[PDB]
Amino acid sequence: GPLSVFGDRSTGETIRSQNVMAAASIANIVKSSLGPVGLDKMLVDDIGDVTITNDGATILKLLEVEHPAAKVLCELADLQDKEVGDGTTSVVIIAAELLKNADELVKQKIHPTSVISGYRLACKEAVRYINENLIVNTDELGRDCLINAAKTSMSSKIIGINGDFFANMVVDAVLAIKYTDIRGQPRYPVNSVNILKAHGRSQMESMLISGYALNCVVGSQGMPKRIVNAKIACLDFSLQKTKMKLGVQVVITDPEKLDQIRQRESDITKERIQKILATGANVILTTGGIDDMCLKYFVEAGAMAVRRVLKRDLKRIAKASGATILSTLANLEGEETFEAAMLGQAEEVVQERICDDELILIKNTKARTSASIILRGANDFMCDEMERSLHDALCVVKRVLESKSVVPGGGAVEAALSIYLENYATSMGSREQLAIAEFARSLLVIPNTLAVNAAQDSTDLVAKLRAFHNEAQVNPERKNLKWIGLDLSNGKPRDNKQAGVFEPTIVKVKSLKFATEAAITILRIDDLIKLHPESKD
Amino acid sequence: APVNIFKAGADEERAETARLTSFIGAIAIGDLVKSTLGPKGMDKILLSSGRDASLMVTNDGATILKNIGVDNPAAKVLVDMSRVQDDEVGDGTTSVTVLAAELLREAESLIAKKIHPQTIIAGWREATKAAREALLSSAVDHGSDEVKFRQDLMNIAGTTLSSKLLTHHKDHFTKLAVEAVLRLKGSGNLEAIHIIKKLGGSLADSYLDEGFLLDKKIGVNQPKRIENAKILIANTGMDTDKIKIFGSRVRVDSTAKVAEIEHAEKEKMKEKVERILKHGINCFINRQLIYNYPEQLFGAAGVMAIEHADFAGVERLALVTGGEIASTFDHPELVKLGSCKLIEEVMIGEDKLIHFSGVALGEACTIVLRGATQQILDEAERSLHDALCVLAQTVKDSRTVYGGGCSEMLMAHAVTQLANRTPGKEAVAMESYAKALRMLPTIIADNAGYDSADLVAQLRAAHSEGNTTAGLDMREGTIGDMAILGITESFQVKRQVLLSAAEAAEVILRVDNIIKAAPRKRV
Amino acid sequence: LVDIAKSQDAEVGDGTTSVTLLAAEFLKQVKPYVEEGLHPQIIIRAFRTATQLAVNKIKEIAVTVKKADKVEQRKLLEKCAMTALSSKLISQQKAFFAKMVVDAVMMLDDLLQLKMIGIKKVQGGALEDSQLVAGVAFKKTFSYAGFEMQPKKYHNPKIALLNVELELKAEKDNAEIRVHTVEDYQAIVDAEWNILYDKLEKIHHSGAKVVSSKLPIGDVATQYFADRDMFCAGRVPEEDLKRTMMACGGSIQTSVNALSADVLGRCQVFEETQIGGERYNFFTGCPKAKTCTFILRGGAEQFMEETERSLHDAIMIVRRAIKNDSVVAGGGAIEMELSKYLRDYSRTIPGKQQLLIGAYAKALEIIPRQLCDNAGFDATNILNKLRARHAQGGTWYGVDINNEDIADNFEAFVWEPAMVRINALTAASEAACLIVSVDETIKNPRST
Amino acid sequence: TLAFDEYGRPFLIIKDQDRKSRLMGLEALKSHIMAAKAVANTMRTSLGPNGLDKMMVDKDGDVTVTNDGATILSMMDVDHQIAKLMVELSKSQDDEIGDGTTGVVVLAGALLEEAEQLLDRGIHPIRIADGYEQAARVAIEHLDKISDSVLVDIKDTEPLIQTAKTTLGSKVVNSCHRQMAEIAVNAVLTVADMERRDVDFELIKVEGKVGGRLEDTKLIKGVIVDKDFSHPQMPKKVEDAKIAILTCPFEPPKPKTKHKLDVTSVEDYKALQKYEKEKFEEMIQQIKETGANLAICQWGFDDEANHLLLQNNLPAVRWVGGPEIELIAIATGGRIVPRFSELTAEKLGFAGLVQEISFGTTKDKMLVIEQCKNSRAVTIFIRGGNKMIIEEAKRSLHDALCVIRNLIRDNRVVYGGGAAEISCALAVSQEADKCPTLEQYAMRAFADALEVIPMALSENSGMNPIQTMTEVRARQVKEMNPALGIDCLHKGTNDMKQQHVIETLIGKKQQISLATQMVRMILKIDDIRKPGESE
Repeated sequence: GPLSVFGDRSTGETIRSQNVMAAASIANIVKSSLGPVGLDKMLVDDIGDVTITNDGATILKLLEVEHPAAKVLCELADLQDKEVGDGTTSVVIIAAELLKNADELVKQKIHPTSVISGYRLACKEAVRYINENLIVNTDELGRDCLINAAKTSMSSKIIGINGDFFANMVVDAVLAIKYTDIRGQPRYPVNSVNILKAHGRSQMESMLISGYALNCVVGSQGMPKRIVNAKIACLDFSLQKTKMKLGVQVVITDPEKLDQIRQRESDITKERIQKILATGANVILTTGGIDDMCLKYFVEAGAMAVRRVLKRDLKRIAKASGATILSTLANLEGEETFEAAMLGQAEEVVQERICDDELILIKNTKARTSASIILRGANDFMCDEMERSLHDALCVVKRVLESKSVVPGGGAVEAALSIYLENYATSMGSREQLAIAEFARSLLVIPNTLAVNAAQDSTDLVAKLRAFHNEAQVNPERKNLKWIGLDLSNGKPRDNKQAGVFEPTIVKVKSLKFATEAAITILRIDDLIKLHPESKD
Repeated sequence: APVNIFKAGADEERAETARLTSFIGAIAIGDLVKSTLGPKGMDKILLSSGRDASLMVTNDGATILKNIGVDNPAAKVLVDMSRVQDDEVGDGTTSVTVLAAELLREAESLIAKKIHPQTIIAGWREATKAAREALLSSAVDHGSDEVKFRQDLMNIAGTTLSSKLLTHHKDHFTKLAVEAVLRLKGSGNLEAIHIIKKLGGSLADSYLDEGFLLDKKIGVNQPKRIENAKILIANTGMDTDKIKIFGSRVRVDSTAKVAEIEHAEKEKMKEKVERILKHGINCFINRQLIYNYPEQLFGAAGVMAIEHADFAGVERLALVTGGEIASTFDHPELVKLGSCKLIEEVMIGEDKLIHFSGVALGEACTIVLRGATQQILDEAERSLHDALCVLAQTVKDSRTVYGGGCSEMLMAHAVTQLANRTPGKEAVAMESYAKALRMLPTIIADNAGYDSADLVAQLRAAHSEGNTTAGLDMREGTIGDMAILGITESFQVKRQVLLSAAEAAEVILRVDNIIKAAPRKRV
Repeated sequence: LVDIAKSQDAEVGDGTTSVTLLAAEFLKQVKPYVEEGLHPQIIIRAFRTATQLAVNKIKEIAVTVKKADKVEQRKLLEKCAMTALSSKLISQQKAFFAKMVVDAVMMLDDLLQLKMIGIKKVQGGALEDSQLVAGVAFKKTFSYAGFEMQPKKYHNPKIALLNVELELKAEKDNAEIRVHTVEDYQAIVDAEWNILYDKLEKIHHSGAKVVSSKLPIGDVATQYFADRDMFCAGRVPEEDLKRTMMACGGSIQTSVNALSADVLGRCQVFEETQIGGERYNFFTGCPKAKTCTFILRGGAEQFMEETERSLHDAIMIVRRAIKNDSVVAGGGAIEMELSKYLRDYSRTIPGKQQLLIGAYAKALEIIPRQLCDNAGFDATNILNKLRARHAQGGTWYGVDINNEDIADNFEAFVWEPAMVRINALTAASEAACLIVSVDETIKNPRST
Repeated sequence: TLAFDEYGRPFLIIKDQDRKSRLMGLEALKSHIMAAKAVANTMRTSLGPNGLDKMMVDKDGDVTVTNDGATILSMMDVDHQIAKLMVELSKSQDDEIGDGTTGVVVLAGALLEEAEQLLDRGIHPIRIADGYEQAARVAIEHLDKISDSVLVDIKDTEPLIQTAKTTLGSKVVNSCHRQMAEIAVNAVLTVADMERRDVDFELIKVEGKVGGRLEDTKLIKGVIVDKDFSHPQMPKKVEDAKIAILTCPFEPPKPKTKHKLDVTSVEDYKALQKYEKEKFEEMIQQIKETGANLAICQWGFDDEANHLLLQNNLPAVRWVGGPEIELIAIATGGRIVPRFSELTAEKLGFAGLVQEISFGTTKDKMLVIEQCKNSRAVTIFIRGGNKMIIEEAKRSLHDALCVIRNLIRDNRVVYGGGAAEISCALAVSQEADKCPTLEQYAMRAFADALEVIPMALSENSGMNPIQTMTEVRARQVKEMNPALGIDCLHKGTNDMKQQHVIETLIGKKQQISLATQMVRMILKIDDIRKPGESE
């Protein structure tokens, strides 16, 4: 009689309703961490590790979900990390609301493909509107757009200070790592900025290092811990007694040769370590290791030798100091060369104390003047969140420099769309005007949620905002009310251009595209079949 | 049916196992009792699960089947059939059981030929009618000339008994059956011939009591033997009469009145006994118990009194003494008395019984049954009951048929000769009816150990060309003349075997679907 | 949302399914707003404002007639029956039951008490085999020895409704009869038989050819009555004896000492028929019968049960229509017009009320929507047409049942009492005001 | 969701919601159709004279082989809410008419089966039900066009015997095809009230005893009761009975109230004992003074009365049951006398031969009053070779009694053998295209469903359904539609008038009406709320 599949079959309104609730269950989390007035979350795992954060993507990736419609929103946040860099809260809020309002349409006997078509049309039109209502590029604002963008993002984090202490470190660290390339690509590889943590001094004693902070130690307490005008030898082979290879055996028939052959195991090694120092090298950096025999030669020579560092770190040091990585011996059938001219430079290499720990700094480097930042917190909980907050701010500034266009914050862009799109619905409104209107109405969740989290007036504060954006479009007197948002600290509108509240254009253009497509996929899961799990075979 | 079941705790079988299990379960009944058919069959012992297991040894199919406990809902159909045969005529219970089973066996074979079950039933109806005529046209009548009639009763009694424990005692128990019935000269009550079972002696030592035996020995202070006694039977109260006023108390000012009333209580009991004694009696039997006070009064009068011989004992005494129940005594001149010669007690099996000998109008008798063991006594008693039941009907319907398979071959002949005049669609079913009829003389020979391959062929060949009295000679293992040998059966017994097997067998053929309700009280 | 149906069952009689759905929609329309502030006090204020406006408008648009005590009023009641019997397990028998319902109520006195109309179910027959009986009937309760006699053919019997015992055992449970003689023994035995016969002779010589009692009537009385050409039936329940008294125009007497022709009932036909296979004892023919009985026939218990309910609904609707002739169009017609008035009202008031009074008005669409979604009819486009027609023309536009289009329910005579919607609005809004006013719930852990 | 809200709290609406079962959708309609197919197929093989019977095994082990649908279905442990209603349909037909215990189930099944493809086409469940009613009226109006009989219920009972043969032809007692048909005719016509057309089946008693054969079934113009003579030597034959019927026990009168007789003196003790001995003379002589020679007593006798019955040659029976003493009074025309002192000759019953019937070796010796004058009560005595045939024969005769009563109430008849069903199916088809407004699909589906009966009859008769219906139906449109049916042996031609296959008009009228309503009330459902576990 019934389907002979050993699982469960659920169709129609059963799965369609569950899909929306699963999306809402996730949205109910992130809506509470929207805007500078949001509060932090605490997550505790089964074994007792406590994590505190206000990053939407970190939170969602840590929380376990079961329903496949909830996993989509978790992936949606991951897309923002790759494509945008700071949009990990609003992308889920927008997508969930599109699903809720879409459900209300299809329950009225409106075919799902009529809603999907309208959503795609309105989304494409919304992007067109945004690209015609931009504020300014980054040439007239100069530095102001970079400090403003840095502070706008950080306003939502534990380091959201009113001052410019952090903002200056963010902007200057990004600008100091400018790399040119062919076809006009002013690269800003912010991933090269080394961020360190220490449970130590207050937030206001963070260091901005010109050079590179190397997370290692000198080790043997007989080497110099401060070298001025250093030559840096960056190499990737081990300094140890030389072992025989598995395919080669030492078989001796004359006992008199035992001492010369045995001794060679240490002589062939010491011949090499003398020649990397005979070039004048002062700081020797290896990703492998240095045994007890070899350490003597650096101490006696007055050289610094740092062992067991990461390959990703040495490559960054060599590029910043002008050194070449040498792993073996070469140079035109030469036996031992060590490429004497390929040493790097630094004005100073020093090991310092960073609140009961040791850190090696390579200062100024004289080739690329890389950057590192050492963050200070009262405890581990603050330090972990500060690292994430700094990374976000570094990424936002990168986006401003790459895409020379900003849009207003404070909900101004969404308010402008909530008027334009409603009028758009009246031009092409034959059958999809319900989907277009609901697409536009879904956008108001942002100024609505912001008012709630700030404990401000709701339906009156946002309604007043919309009145200003309405007049700009129905009274074409160039009133320039399109850049007005909400001031969550006073409960009044503000001009976001004079207040300096800027966001990269891509933070909203990309979010609308990805949030819309994610919802459309979920809106086509009317049927679900689930099979019995295989546990014991 | 097994797909999309909408039953609570019930199940059903259709067209596949419904008929298969019905035929297997029902036909098995025939094989159970098959071994008891004929004069050379073996007997069964039936055992209980315990709790006074009450072991029974028996031959008769009815006593076997009624104690099995058949659970199969289709097999129960034939069990009830064998009950009816036992209740109606009291003989042939094995023959009707195995005949119905053989008919059903053939029906399963006919279904295998893809013959519609309604065609099979229709064929058996026509074959049954053919067999009924064979019995009607072959009946033997007996009217007057009593020297020939009595011989018929001896033949019927001998035939029935030959199949039971009382095999080599025929020269004693044949007369006990025929003469006991002839002495009744009246209604076939089947209670006027009482059997008393005693251990001691052999079966050949049983005898017929010309008079009537009573239990409950002759009193305490009463004569033990009176010659030419007048017998009075009664169904009245001896003491605690509590005459017909419900809710009456004696309420007096002193105990002197209680003593005076107590004397009056006994004076009326004295008068009551005197009113009975004015009848002029020697022997008094009362259904109700006799108390110390009337016992002295009857003793002083020289009159014996028996208490509670049995519930129906007084009714039986009325028939064998020629009197009346006499539950009330207020007109002695309207009360009839009986008469006998001796009222002496006799010793039978170390037990003193009251013997009423020489009783006038004695339309009753008692058989004294002796045996070595209790199993012998119980089976021998049943043999007497079975023979008396048939004889009580033979004396009412004198029509008989020839036994030894003669009647069965005559019925099979009529069915065969007419089946060959019918179209094949139905003839195949009529022939199967005749084949079942011929299984009965085959089973009889097979139980004895005779070469049935030749006895059946010779008997059929005989009846094919006259020889309408030919049958099985179970002594030599050949074919003989039933009239000369004296092997006959009651017409009514044979008629019912034919009709009952046919009617019962149809019940199974008509069913294609069994629906079994959820059981109760099974955990 | 269940308790409000209990109240509507008492106040309206059929306001059931509609009040639960409307109350649910009142909450749904405000659901997206109550999650973001919106102090509960202003929600209650808006609910009360819109509620009072809606019920006032109904009174201003309901229609009445001036043709009382005429065939026009009887026809009005039949129109109400057509909508009362709608949405029941009735296909072509609407006019069959309606004609009986309208007359069954109009034949009542000026109390129109519902206890004067009895409905009894008899298995067997179709809906169209039911019959309306002028008088009463009962199911022929436990019979005694002799009830196979007493012929059931009477053309002008009188009816004695008694509460007297007619058994031999006239015992008071406390009597001890102390007897000292045999002459007195028999005198007491004869007295017990004389007491029974004295009562029986007092019942006789009255013309009461039919005698009925709630108490036992024994075998001796059955045989006495049979030979004296009288019919009896005892153990009749008081519920039927009360109706019988009002149907036959007599009285119920307890003592037999005061019986006469002035307390007996009268009818023309007293017979026991075989409707449904079982025997049923009918009275009919009394011209002064203040009650009636409706015998339902059908092919199943559940089939008849649903029929009985449809008869209770129709009786209640036409009863109220007799006393209150103010009616409105049925379907969703009035709901579209009420939403029009409320929307015009709300759009003239500034402030937060615009999101609350309008939400109340929007909830009123659930009726024409559900009246379409349950059978197709393209509910979206039907609503689009209704909102355009109600803005230009009449106020009674609803959804047709035959064609998938709009029709004027007033010209189609799809009418219901105005109080149906006034009461439904009151309860639905009252429930909404109670639900949104709760902030905390406490559950005791004890369950025993 | 249930047991989970958006905020992580449990979501509980109804008690034990996690252990309920709920289905609406379109699958509730499919489930109802599936259950209906199981019921219709169950009885399909027991339709018509060539159908086969079922063996029903009761919960207590009793086994009955049944032909009638009412017993077949009533003994099934059905666990489905709609299947039980289909059982109730058969019950209603058994109560109203007593014939179509299978027909209403097979017909209702076909209507529900056709609903399957009608629903698949997208036809609203209500439209299907409404179309069936619209077409049902056409079949009914056509059914009433063809009917005629000349039964007068006096002497020309030939067409009435033929009707009884048709009714009994499908039963297990065909060996008495004629004998039992005539018994049923005489049983009803001698008790029915021809002046009002009222038939009271309480006047026809059904008795039986295991033993004998079906050919021994007799109609007794009188009563059969359990024998229990007060005295064992009473005569076995009464030549001319004058019957005194009492419900007073044969014992001195006792008061019904608390008594407690006071006895003080010896004169009181002896006198009371004397007075009581004189009272037994009165209760007996008061019977003889009326000329009575047979007493009927609901109560027992005391010992002293038993002897007095002998002295006065007054036979009597004791402990006669409730309906037995009432039946004797009706059959003999007498009255029950409350007391002995109220006895009078005017209240005596009049009867002729009274004797006992002995059965085999049993001790029952039932007492029968065989001769009577203008009795309005009869007894039918059923015999048989086993319990199985007897109990079914009792029900088979009941059907024969019902169809006679049905003709007495309404003497309009129709032709059977499928002729009435095929003719109605053709009539609906002719109007189905006049006019196909909206419901063309339902009007044709109804007409096809009407043919489920002659097709199932063809299958049970071994014929090819679609080949048989093609030939039969074609003959009925080529000529002025004659009443053609089907059979297994064909009996020459298939003219139902010459085969004498007679059925009642009101029977089939009710089969159509009851099936039509039952189908509607089980299609117009979209919610199944069966509970789950019992605890």
